[PDB]
Amino acid sequence: TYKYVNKKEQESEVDMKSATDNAARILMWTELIRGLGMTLSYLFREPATINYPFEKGPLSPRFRGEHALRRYPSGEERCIACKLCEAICPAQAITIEAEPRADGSRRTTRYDIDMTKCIYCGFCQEACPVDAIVEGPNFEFSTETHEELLYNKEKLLNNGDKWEAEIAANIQADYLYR
Amino acid sequence: TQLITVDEKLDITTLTGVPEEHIKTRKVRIFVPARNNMQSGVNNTKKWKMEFDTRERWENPLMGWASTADPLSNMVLTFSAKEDAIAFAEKNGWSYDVEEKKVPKPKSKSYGANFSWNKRTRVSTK
Amino acid sequence: VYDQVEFDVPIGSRGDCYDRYLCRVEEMRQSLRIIEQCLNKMPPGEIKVDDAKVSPPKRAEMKTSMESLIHHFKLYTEGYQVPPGATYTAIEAPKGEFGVYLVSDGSSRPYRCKIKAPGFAHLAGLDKMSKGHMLADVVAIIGTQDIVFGEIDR
Amino acid sequence: KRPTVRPRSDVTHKQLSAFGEYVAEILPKYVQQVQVSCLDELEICIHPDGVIPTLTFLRDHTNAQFKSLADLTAVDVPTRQNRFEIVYNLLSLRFNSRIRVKTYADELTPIDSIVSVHIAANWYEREVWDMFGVFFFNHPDLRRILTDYGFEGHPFRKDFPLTGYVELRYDDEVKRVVAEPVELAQEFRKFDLNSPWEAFPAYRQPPE
Amino acid sequence: TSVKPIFSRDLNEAKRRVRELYRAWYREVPNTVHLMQLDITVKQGRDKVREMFMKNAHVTDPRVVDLLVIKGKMELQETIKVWKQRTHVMRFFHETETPRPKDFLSKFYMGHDP
Amino acid sequence: RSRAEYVVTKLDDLINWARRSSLWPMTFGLACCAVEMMHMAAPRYDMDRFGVVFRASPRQADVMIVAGTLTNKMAPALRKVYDQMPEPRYVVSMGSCANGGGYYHYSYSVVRGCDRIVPVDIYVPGCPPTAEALLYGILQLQRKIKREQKLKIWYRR
Amino acid sequence: ASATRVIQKLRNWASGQDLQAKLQLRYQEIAKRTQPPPKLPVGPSHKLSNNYYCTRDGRREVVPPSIIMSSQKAEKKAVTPAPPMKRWELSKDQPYL
Amino acid sequence: EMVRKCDPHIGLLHRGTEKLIEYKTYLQALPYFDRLDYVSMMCNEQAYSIAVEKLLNIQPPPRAQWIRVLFGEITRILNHIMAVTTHALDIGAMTPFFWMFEE
Amino acid sequence: PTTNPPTARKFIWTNHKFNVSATPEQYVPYSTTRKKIHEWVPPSTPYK
Amino acid sequence: LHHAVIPHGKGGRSSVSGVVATVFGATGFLGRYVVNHLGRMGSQVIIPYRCDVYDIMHLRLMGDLGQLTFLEWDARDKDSIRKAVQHSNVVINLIGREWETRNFDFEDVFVNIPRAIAQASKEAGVERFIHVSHLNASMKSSSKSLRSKAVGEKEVRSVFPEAIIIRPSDIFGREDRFLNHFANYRWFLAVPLVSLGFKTVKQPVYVADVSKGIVNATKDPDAVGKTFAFTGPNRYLLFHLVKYIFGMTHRTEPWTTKDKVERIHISDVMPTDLPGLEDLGVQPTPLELKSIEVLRRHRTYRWLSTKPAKTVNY
Amino acid sequence: GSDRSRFLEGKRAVEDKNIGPLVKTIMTRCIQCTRCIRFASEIAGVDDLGTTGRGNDMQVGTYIEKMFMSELSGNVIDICPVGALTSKPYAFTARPWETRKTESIDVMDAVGSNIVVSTRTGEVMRILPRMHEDINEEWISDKTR
Amino acid sequence: GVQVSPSGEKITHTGQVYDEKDYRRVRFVDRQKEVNENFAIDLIAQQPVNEVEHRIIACDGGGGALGHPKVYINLDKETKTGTCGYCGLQFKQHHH
Ligand SMILES: NC(=O)C1=CN([C@@H]2O[C@H](COP(=O)(O)OP(=O)(O)OC[C@H]3O[C@@H](n4cnc5c(N)ncnc54)[C@H](OP(=O)(O)O)[C@@H]3O)[C@@H](O)[C@H]2O)C=CC1
Ligand code: SF4
Ligand code: SF4
Ligand code: SF4
Ligand code: SF4
Ligand code: SF4
Ligand SMILES: [K+]
Ligand SMILES: [Zn+2]
Repeated sequence: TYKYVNKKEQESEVDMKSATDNAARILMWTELIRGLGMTLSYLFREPATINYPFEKGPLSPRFRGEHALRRYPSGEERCIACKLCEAICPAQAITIEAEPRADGSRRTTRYDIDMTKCIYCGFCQEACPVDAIVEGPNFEFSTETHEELLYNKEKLLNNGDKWEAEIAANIQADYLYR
Repeated sequence: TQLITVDEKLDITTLTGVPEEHIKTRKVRIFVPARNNMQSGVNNTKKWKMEFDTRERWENPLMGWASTADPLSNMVLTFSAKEDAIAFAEKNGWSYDVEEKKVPKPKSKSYGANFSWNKRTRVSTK
Repeated sequence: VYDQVEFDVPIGSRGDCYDRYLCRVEEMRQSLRIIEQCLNKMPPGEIKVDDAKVSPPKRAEMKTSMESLIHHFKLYTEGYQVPPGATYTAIEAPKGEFGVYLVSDGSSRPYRCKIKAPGFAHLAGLDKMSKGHMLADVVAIIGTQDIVFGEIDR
Repeated sequence: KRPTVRPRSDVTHKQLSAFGEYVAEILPKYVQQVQVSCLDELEICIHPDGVIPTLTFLRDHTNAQFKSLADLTAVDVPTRQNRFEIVYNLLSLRFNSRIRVKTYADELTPIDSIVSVHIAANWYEREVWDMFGVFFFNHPDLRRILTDYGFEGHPFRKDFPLTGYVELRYDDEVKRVVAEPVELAQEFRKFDLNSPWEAFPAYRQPPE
Repeated sequence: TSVKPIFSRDLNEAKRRVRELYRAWYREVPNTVHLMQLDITVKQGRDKVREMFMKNAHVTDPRVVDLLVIKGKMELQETIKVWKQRTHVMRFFHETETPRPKDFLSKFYMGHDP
Repeated sequence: RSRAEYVVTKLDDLINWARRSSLWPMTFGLACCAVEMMHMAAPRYDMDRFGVVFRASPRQADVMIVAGTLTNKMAPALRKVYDQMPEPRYVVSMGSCANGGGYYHYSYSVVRGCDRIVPVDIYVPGCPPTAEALLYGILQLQRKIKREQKLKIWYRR
Repeated sequence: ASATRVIQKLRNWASGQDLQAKLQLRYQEIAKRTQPPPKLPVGPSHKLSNNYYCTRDGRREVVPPSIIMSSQKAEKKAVTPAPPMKRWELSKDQPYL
Repeated sequence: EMVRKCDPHIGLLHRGTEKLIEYKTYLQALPYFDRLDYVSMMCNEQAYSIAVEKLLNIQPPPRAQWIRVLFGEITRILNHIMAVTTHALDIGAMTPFFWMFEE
Repeated sequence: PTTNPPTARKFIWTNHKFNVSATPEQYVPYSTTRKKIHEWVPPSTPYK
Repeated sequence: LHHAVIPHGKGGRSSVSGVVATVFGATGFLGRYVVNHLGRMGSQVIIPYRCDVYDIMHLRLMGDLGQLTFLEWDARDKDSIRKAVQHSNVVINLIGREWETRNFDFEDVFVNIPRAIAQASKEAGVERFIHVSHLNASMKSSSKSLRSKAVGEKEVRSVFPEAIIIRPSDIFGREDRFLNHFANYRWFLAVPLVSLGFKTVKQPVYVADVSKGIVNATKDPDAVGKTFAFTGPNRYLLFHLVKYIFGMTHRTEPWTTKDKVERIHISDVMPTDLPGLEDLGVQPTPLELKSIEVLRRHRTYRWLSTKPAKTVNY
Repeated sequence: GSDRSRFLEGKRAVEDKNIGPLVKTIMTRCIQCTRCIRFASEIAGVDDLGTTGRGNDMQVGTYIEKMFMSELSGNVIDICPVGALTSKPYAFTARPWETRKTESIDVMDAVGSNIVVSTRTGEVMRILPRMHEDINEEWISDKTR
Repeated sequence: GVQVSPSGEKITHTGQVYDEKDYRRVRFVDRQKEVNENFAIDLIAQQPVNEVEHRIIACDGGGGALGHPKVYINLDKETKTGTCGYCGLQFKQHHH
């Protein structure tokens, strides 16, 4: 179906009272006065402003923030150098180099993610088969140089060790949906 | 009235916009790509491919990434025919090296050869 | 399920900025009506197509089953292969008609993807709309044409 | 019935086949092929000489009334002689239908512009020229619309590199924004994401 | 070996269009240098235009010459109404790029590029 | 230390406090990130409450917020607008596009980061980074220009 | 929601609308940030029998387009691409504004 | 005060999106549509999803279709707010811009 | 995290660190791979 | 050589030229052009600075990611000098002032800082040291700064015997204190020229030419242990130079000091035995060609939209 | 194949072997296609590999701790369709989608075997054979590989 | 554990360290090279061997869906513990 936004039914004639009403409207600024009144009403409401940084905007456990590399509860790195994260990474922001470790484990020697190239889409954390790479909820990591956003394996492991108390809780809260 | 004659080799290098270095100094390869021997499928050996000669890839001083200086490093073009690839290469002015399609030779496969009376094709295991 | 929901279509009568603004507001109201209908008629069931060769399986199924792991691997490395052919899919974007012309060669990557923008045609028609008008008038025409430039430029 | 398979209605296929026969027999001088896809979309492939009569007939016919041009695009397939396939998607509001008209061109044979038929074809053909280098005859103002000012080469062609040939940076010695031959700190890693096994036996080409 | 002409039946009026385009470019170079405040002089801008023409001068296909004339008209018109800026005009000179000498010894000393 | 250096340090404190309390930007806004910029201008986060005035001219601007994808066709305009801005000027790049090209890093018509054109003071990572995170970047910029000691450097000249 | 009755009456009169009924600030009616764990259902293909993939392979049912006429391969009433579009009925809810 | 001719020069945000999409896979090219129209994200996602689903001859489940329609109409509300409030901001009024951006 | 504390792991940082940008303790990137091509070492004794 | 210092690439922004250069006067006027050329070919440029990070901020766009390393230093901190020159193969010294402060004077700036820098460079074992002196700062000159630069040349050659010493003439450029200085004489009533500027002969040299010469001296094997004279192609009288700059403008930190006017009125010597820009591979561009981009900012609006001064052999 | 599993039981697991420093064996992945056994019997001509056991417990390998090192012994890594017989120098190094393929010629002997050099990020990562029926068929020597 | 080179620079868990004469340590001049202190090889070496009663064990890394894909380890060799390829946990069959 459809409806008219500006068409009006038939005619309302030209009556002296209607003419006087229109003349009063465009001589005494009635719509202007009512617009002033409801802007005054918003002057008298409560502002919707939170007190940053002492108050933070609400979020969800699904939030895709700063990247991090997790661990098993034993302490072993969860990553097994399988390169699906860089295979699926739509911005090609992940570079991985790998070799067998001294005990023969399949581990990475290089795991670099470029924050300046990353689009923060979570494809790595949803393609990771062992929940190694995650987009933890950190977003307040703005840097003063372009280099500091060029993360490597040591920086990502440090982020994972720092945010493990929250990343694991978010994964516990949300993993039944995914 | 609306049909003229041209007796040339269809050179469009002045309109392609490519710099003259990446026209004159480049060599292209026209070939059916070889089957990846780690698999047995042959669907990737159906179409002709043109690629360019490999240029320098060095190491980034900051991250160790593979830095390059030529734009035609990931340029691979797909053709349905060797003559189509030839026409495209001569039209774009690139010097070409072409190798013919390596087809697998037909083989006489016989399951009964594994159990021969006198030939050496009899197997000792299965 | 737009055939299943019911709503009204705002239709102008003068073809100006005022009528377009009224149409956009009544579209907001009808959108709220459709939101009410969707909230009332949300059905239960699965969330993706139950086809692991196109949509990835669940993570528990991926970590338990062999086929699910294989399909997850192939979908997140190579992706699903789209059969070759061309389509033009157009939907009612809020800014107009959003069109996608996909040509697929049979591989896991699209051979051609043309994005048709309503804003491209609207800003092409900006010059016709600005005839006999003003600076604030052409600013208002740009505002009422619903112009975004990422979609225009691509 | 099947929840994972798209439902198919054959009435649209029959209607589009009938209309394809209709257009093909009305214009045998230009129409080279008529096909209806499995998606119930009508494609009519015509000679480049008949772009103006075909578009005018589809816009102005009583049975067609394809007064709205959906889009105008080009596809670069550099294995055929006329490598640019120009595609016109049109919409008929009177009959609630959509049609596609295809034609071909190469780098040196321009095709007639349809600005006189549809006005959006102005900017759309400007885009096609800027991205592919297909010239258009009798255009009001054919020029670049998306590339940089003085950009050399047509970037949507298949043989054009993804990263391009030049890159811009601010040089303090000349106090300008200058163009350099392109050098990447990290090269774009190409991925060979093609399975060696055939996926769709319905599209199995015969061997050469 | 028979094709459809674009604008020129043969090389003669194609060269006529080339001469007209070169004439208009030669006219516009001083106006370009004066209006867009170029560091260059009028002489070397005309030399740049001339050696661009000599760079394209080796082609004798009438269709390619017509398309080159068309592209030159687009560049010229883009210079007439000033959308192409000072940076875009100065991109023709490559004054910020160290050129590569063409001798084998220098190309050997730099790297593996032929 | 000397009594004069204490007065110089207090003068630096006053000047830096003025510059960080009154931070008027123009947002050289291009895209998604500019939409998220005006979501930071929105009443929830209130940079106007922070002292940061929405929609200022480049002649009256202190910091340029590079918000979106810098293309080759737009980079001379970016440099010209940056040159028109007065000398005490800072640059907050925001988003992966303005940081390092981002999702269009390997594009033929995209500048790989706006730091190739203008000197960036602070990079804000995300695509788009939240308005919460951009306001974090602005407060980090205020701390950074609080750390400046210009009269101290001039006295130690 | 913490506004006094005088300010509430002033706001309601000044705006012409009942504002306390529909407050734009969420206070307590929103959902809890901690939720009970869900159990998502499975799709129609989660069965142990009569579930061969060839019976539900929609990707493999795509055929090449049917050539109606080709230049190398290939009294009736005139037709339209579709029947003409039915005129839209006016809205029975609110036809005019 | 007249507007005699208007020529909009564009390409200032040209990103080579189609070339990048044809150089990437379908799932990798999905978030390009989020940044094509950066106000109508779910709608561009829905259009691309319907196109690829048509080419794949598959259909999403009814719950997914209902969710897609619901967030498409939420996105329509977002985009119409964007259009109306930026139009009013260009004309000169910004309080509805602030109000609707809280929404 | 007083009624429901997080799970304790030995690799979790016991001291939280804020943003350390433009500090001596900031992050500096480097290639975490070792040397890939090993050069020939000439002998330390003359042939004559 | 080390494996990380081998040159690679085509010489672009992301290429490696194998040059690890610590540039000490990089925050000045010649230093920005030197750093621009180094980062343009692609090099590891270490910038020790003592001014504000805001003052050095314009240098950040001028190389690739990680190819520029900014670090604070003090002229009285030889530990900071050693930490700046510890990992480098070229050390370039551009430290200089046109006036004297209460903390640093001409002797300190032109002798003690270059001697300490070269001593630390020799202790760290860098391969190449380049020191920029000034032309006609031979010895016993009338101004104190030229004598200080002569003593600094002697000390640098004493502590680092193979140091490349470059003596340019009065360098002109966009941010110079020569052409902008002569343009800023117009703000007074008239032109204060001693003997009406006829006795002084000058050949100014372009800042980009000097920076190209410095970079080619870093990369040149034959420049080791040599002294170069970086001069323009044409010699002008001071009065003819003032006439040319005023007629090109079309019109008609102290501003100036006694040492500055003494160096202005000191004539430029004839470079005869010394090698020059043509010997380092740089063609000296003239002031007539590279003067419009400098003096345009001093013109009026009517004159926004001139015969050269004549050249003498002596 | 199908897109899901009905296998609700526990999978079998097979202990690995140590047939040499070239071929790494993870025999749990083996699908018992006897390609390696047939190759070793017919082309390598060693008769060292085989199947020991019966039924689901039938294991491919060597019954004794025997080191399978002849020439032409990387071709079992080539022709093993599963990743049961992998290359130990190539272990955990790269991926086939990221490796670029360069068709070259081997110079280790004078046969001139056609090969593919698999190079990733400007570094030679692997050597594979090329199909050439007149030179080397489908195989290359161990020294070449 | 984290060890230091003769240059004084910490060696990463990948074994990477800069040489004495390498110029690339100027990026660590006046800054720090951060190395993750927890070494995964040492941490998995500290783990005791799980002593199970079955010839074939199943590992998912713990937590069910929160761990790695479930694999089966064959504990037939009595001279060597079976190692999980994902989590690195070691298992030993109890034959007493
Ligand atoms: N400029 C000219 O026309 C000519 C210059 N020269 C010589 O070339 C060199 C560079 O010239 P130019 O750029 O014009 O000179 P500047 O006046 O610009 O100063 C050069 C650099 O020296 C630094 N510097 C000055 N005093 C000290 C100090 N006490 N301790 C540490 N650093 C200090 C400055 O840093 P900061 O910003 O911290 O003060 C600046 O980066 C100088 O040695 C000069 O004598 C030779 C011929 C002509
Ligand atoms: S979130 Fe970033 S790193 Fe992960 S796949 Fe997406 S773009 Fe790549
Ligand atoms: S997908 Fe996960 S386990 Fe695989 S390489 Fe990436 S981070 Fe490592
Ligand atoms: S960084 Fe992401 S959100 Fe920002 S402009 Fe680029 S694509 Fe849009
Ligand atoms: S070739 Fe591989 S899968 Fe086949 S029997 Fe041998 S080890 Fe098993
Ligand atoms: S990649 Fe193949 S061989 Fe390896 S575990 Fe998976 S199915 Fe088995
Ligand atoms: K194998
Ligand atoms: Zn495990």
